[PDB]
Amino acid sequence: VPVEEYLVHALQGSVSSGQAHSLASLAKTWSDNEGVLLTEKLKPVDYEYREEVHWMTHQPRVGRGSFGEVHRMKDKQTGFQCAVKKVRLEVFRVEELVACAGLSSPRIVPLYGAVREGPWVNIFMELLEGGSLGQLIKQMGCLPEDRALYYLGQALEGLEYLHTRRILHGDVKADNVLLSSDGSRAALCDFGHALCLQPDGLSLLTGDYIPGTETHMAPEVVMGKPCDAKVDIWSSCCMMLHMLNGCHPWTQYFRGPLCLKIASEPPPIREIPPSCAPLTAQAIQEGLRKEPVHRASAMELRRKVGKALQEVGGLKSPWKGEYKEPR
Ligand SMILES: NC(=O)c1ccc2c(n1)-c1sccc1CCO2
Repeated sequence: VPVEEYLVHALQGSVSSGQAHSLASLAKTWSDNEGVLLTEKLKPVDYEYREEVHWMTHQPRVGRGSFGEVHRMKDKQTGFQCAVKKVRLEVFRVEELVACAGLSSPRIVPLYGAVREGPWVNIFMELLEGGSLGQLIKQMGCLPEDRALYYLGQALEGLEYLHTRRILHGDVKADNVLLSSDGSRAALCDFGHALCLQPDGLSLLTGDYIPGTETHMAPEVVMGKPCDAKVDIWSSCCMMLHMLNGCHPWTQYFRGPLCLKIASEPPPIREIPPSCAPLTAQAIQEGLRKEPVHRASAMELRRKVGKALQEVGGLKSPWKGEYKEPR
């Protein structure tokens, strides 16, 4: 599409306020200061939006996310607080912005814009004051069954929304589910591993791709086989096990590579706690089928998990409350 050219050149070299579609087109050229901000509350100043000039990170800089790359920040002009994820330009994948720009769902963290500055791509988004589901598991040890189901339910609604639009999330895990301040709303974040799937519907380990979290990789990812939206379902069920047990599946002592065991061993259904209700155990098993064609889709599993939650009397347990011992 060469008539983008003229629009994209107008965007280049500048930070502007604009719409999602413009950000996506600019981001395709990211393989000094430029980008698009999608909300009123972040404003460029004279064609620029520069760290520690127009926006500032919180003063004791601590960092969340796997690489401590996510920070709380404040626009200096407006005072509005939000989150920024820093990504190294040389590793930036176009899909991180092309897949999520223009999505609108309460199960997906809102994108506020992205700005390139030197060797950084700064991705701005809503600051969810409840923190991540990963932080919650760490803080509480492990989650009771009803709360685990509730959050898996919401993640699956997010995945239905993405899969319907031919978007594979690619790193579904507790760390990438963010929570409102009261714990009642969960939403998917981090599209660094996302992939746009073909019309047909249904490769991964080729070209510019960056693999997800290893303990959560489906067998077909690890075997180099063709990959589709079912990869996310496997991955969400490894998250469920993490919620219930307080640790990732496949964690336990062994030397040598874990990717071999995921290929060769049976699925980690033995880690399902014996005290789970039967529909909870059944659902996790249907999401953890080794062959993607035998695995539940997002829609199917979402219905089942909603039923499982009703089967245990609905969401009753406290938001935070009491430490539960893992293992
Ligand atoms: N936006 C927030 O409030 C927020 C808080 C904590 C986070 C994150 N986001 C993100 S964004 C992309 C990845 C991650 C990893 C989890 O750490």
